[PDB]
Amino acid sequence: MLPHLHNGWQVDQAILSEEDRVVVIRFGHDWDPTCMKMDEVLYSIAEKVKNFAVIYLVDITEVPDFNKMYELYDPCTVMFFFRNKHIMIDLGTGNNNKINWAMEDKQEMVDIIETVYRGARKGRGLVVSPKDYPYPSPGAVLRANAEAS
Repeated sequence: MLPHLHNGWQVDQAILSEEDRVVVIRFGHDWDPTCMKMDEVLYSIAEKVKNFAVIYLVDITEVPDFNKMYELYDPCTVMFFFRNKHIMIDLGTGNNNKINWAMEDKQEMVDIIETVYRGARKGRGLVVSPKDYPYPSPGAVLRANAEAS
């Protein structure tokens, strides 16, 4: 049920074409153990958050274009975008550019996505969750990869 993006241009397309919702990207692999648990969460909340978030899965072997600049060295990575801008998060712990761990509670993810939506709609480049628990647009990364070669 969750859509997959099979090329770098599709990732950019997915991100460029949403004006009203957070784009949530899961960078990893369907067959990675951490991603299986994470995709379970994402899949089971996708309807709950349809009004303000859309969720895509990206295989970073099939689509490795962002591996370097988004530093996708973890097996499972979730990133948030809004109106073509990467959105940073302050959860209290962990990374600030991505969620690179398997996230147990379904409700936490829904809460984080809502936080991103709220904050990003107000023009904020970093949002801070009410609870305590570089990275340019995909277009720019694609461009930079052209220059290097």
